[PDB]
Amino acid sequence: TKKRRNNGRAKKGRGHVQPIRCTNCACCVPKDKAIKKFVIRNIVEAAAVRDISEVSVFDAYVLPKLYVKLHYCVSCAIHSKVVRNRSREARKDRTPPP
Amino acid sequence: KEWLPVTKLGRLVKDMKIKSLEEIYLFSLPIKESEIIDFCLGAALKDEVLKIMPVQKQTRAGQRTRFKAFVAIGDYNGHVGLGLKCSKEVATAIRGAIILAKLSIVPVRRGYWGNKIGKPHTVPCKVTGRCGSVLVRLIPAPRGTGIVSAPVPKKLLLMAGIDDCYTSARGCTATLGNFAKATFDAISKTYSYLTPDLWKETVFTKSPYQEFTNHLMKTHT
Amino acid sequence: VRMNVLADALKSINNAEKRGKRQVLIRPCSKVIVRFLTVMMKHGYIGEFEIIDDHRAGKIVVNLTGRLNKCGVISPRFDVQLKDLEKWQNNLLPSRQFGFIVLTTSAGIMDHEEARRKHTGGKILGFFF
Amino acid sequence: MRAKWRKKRMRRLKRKRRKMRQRSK
Amino acid sequence: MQSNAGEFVDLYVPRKCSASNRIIGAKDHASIPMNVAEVDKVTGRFNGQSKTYAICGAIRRMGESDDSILRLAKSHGIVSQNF
Amino acid sequence: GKCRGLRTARKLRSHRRDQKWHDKQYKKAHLGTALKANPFGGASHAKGIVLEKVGVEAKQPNSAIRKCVRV
Amino acid sequence: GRVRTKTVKKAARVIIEKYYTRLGNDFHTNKRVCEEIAIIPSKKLRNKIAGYVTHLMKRIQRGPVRGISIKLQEEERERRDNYVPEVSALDQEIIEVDPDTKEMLKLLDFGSLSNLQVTQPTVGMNFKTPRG
Amino acid sequence: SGALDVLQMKEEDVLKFLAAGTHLGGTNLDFQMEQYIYKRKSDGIYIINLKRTWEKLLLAARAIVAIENPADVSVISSRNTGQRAVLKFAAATGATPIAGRFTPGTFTNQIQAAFREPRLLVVTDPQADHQPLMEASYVNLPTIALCNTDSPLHYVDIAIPCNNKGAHSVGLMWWMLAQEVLRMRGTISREHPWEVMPDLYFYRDPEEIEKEEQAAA
RNA sequence: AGAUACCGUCGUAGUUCCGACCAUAAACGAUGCCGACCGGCGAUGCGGCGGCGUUAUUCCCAUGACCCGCCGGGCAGCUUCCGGGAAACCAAAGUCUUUGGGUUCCGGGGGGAGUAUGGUUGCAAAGCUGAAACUUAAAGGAAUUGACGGAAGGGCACCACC
Repeated sequence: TKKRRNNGRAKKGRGHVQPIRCTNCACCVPKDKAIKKFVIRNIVEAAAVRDISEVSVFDAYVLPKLYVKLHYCVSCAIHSKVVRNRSREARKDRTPPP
Repeated sequence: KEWLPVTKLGRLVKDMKIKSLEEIYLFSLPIKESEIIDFCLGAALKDEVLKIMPVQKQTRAGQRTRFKAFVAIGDYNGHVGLGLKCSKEVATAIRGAIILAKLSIVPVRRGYWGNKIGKPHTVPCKVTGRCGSVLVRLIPAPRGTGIVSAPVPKKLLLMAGIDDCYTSARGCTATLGNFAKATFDAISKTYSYLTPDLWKETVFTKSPYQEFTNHLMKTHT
Repeated sequence: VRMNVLADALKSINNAEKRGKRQVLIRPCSKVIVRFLTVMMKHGYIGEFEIIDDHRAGKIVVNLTGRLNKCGVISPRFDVQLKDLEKWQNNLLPSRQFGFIVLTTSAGIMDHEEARRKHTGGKILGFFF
Repeated sequence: MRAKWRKKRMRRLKRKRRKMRQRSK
Repeated sequence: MQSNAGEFVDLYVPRKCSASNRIIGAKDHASIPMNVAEVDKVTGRFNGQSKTYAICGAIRRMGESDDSILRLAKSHGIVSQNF
Repeated sequence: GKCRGLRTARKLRSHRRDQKWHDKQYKKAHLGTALKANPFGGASHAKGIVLEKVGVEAKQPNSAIRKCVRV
Repeated sequence: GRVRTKTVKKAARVIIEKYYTRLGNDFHTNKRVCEEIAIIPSKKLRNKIAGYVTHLMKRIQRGPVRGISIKLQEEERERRDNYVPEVSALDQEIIEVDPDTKEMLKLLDFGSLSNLQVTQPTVGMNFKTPRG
Repeated sequence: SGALDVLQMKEEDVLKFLAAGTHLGGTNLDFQMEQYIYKRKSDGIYIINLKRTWEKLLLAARAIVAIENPADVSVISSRNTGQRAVLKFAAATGATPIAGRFTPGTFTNQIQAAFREPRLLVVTDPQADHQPLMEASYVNLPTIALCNTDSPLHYVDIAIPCNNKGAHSVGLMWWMLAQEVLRMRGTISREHPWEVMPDLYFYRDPEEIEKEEQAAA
């Protein structure tokens, strides 16, 4: 039985896209197939920003950010709880969760 | 014993103010009282249990066996019904499928093969009906042909007051519910077929909800 | 490509009838399309149609009633003797009381009933009931 | 038995049959 | 629906949609015979005589039921030709 | 059919002829393999001489020993 | 876990709905009302019903409750719902009107009114929400 | 209704539509509602043609006055906006009001206590009141519906093109059609204006009820 | 336990380029191609057409960037009692017992078997073509209910924990 209409990927008029290597494993995943996050992240979380602000040389120093783009295989993504199994009606919602 | 009508239409039927269900079927009125058909065609209505079918749902502990009863009803002169009722015991299933059949009775238009003399004997045109995979085709036949058919639609067409008919089923007819429904869908579509007989532009007679709109206000709440 | 023009036209007015449209545009006008339609008109199945001359193959607008159950083509145009015409009206028409099988004879494009009168068989074009 | 490895075993078996039929030629 | 003698032989003559001219089955429960009240043209009051338009379920679920009644009332002199 | 041409009689016929060999009942009755292989040689009955009496085990669910004869 | 069951609430609603005027806010008086106007076989259930009755009576003092009806229904939804102002919000001196609403009034009989201020049109044709 | 001076659209009725804003339709458009629109504005709003609004109001009024029993014309609104207007329409016309929470199977299930069985539904919004429309499919019930440019005409059998969103425009359309059915019954004369005020039918914000209670003293 | 596995450190053929072979993939949209007809809506890509207004070349022209629509062709999307279908689902998988627009390939219960054998192509690996004897009452498709999970989430208990 055809589960997903798009087939779980995002090529409609190609027939081939290039494989990315999954960041967690090294699995080769079609680019369109891969579950992609763009993690902007402060180099220090919450406990260390308290300390840097006080031990900074500079005057109200804005801290730099660490811009990763994570590519996951479907198996890695579900195991690491990035994506998740949904009900057959709720599968069709392409809205990203708030 | 004494029937008490709850719907608007049932109240008219009981008081002898709509005097034949021909008048109900003219306005496509949903019959939901069982005793409307027991009132009009009451003596010419005969019941044959087509099949008792045990169905089961798998539960924590064993199966929950309920019984599906197909009842074909109809007077051997114009009307057929087909009622399907699933229940825990067999007597409740049969009785419920008799009621659902009565509610569901339709009039069959019946025409002529070639020569148009006497009373009508056959289906007026080739009419297919279906549900599931089962496609049933009913074909007009000459007088005295009988109902050339499988024993299930033969049993409904007898009940429809059709003397003569050629059939031609298709798909999994072994599943009786589909086959009985498909042949009932086929005779349903006789008064839903626009022949040249039915071209004379419609004269809209007054509804029974309009003809007796002043009576219904006082007769009940 | 477009090969049977009569086929395109008959299916077009069939799909328009099924929807419940009051008139339909059938894009290529032949002579055979007009004859078929006139035969359907004379038996009251369609209203007064009209052809639209652009200096090409014309278009026809047909005023549909709700009388036409189905309007079909038979492809290819099989060649029907008077003996065979009963076996075509047995397996291509619903009843023996109504419905017609239009066939091109040497006399002209006409229904099976006029073909029987004139004692002239011909090639089947299609049917309507 | 996976249908791919069935197809691999039938190839090896054929490849041994072509090896044993050749030795009479 | 005469026989050879002339006797009307079928047991009821079914209504037929005023929009599409397609007959309305005994169990087309989405049908609607709508009565439109008439007017004494000098007064603007209900006469007692009324125009009756039937519509089959098929057109009602098709969403064309209002435009059908609009044409039928305009084609009856109820709605202005201007509109 | 799929080719509804007025002059498609050899395409319609030769196609049926070719596809009729995928019918199992036809191929059996229209090759010489099923008949040359048949012990009776395409007869209703046949006489043979009993050489031993055999006890054949019933396939399973129902487990009895069916008294056949090797002929 | 002091949640009232359906037997308590149904009884307590019907007791208010039919005998509203006999009740009050005191528990102990309408305890004895519930004794008279109903045949309750338990003392505990009698108290439960009397208790929820009093709770619903305090709720009715605030405003109307979703699962009960009061005789007029109730001097606000009946009487005050017949509110009429001095002059209607429709009866406006200067009615602002779009140039294209002026056009469809011009293609009506009403091409010239006295009390219609035809406005300047909305420049910068930008009326949608951006995508994503 | 058409080509009659008696039932022609009057001058005061245009000012009641322009103040209410019944001409002022939604941003979006249904293909079934292109025939009840003059033109589109700059700043994506569709202008409803009030002449065609008026003809559909009369045709609806005809449909209601044709129903000889005034009781069995069931008048329905779910949204707060209509709940007052439809309840005052019952007072006037002698109709049956269902203001808020239309219980499914009130036309289809007999054994339900609120089993109504009308001859004609009147509906404030085909979208909000989708469940009455759908049960009108299962019992032969012609349906008048106050429709917007956005509204779908699924199972609505005569559409009155309006603003059915705004507080004033709804109550005014209910007032107009209540006054028209009582005119066409011959209850009220047409020369004089009507005693009942069009402002009566308007739903008010519960802010405005306590604002009037404050401004009454 | 074994671990000619999964894990790890190395690591030849290969992986890269040129010249010749090879001709197969879940080579998939598991959906042949051409043509007509049959709902709606918002997008988007390309080209053209029209239209208030912002903006750059400032010195305006006309071009770009936007905005608002129209048309055609394209990858798609959402919605719908068109209609179809065993159903999942499908604006095509519709216009089908009311069966015929044109045309090519191809299937005929499950195995045996893509096997044997002959032919043919290839350096080879292997490709294309391709049975039968025999064996068997099911194999299978879609969906439903349960049970189960080393899948996700929620709830409860001192016969759980803190």
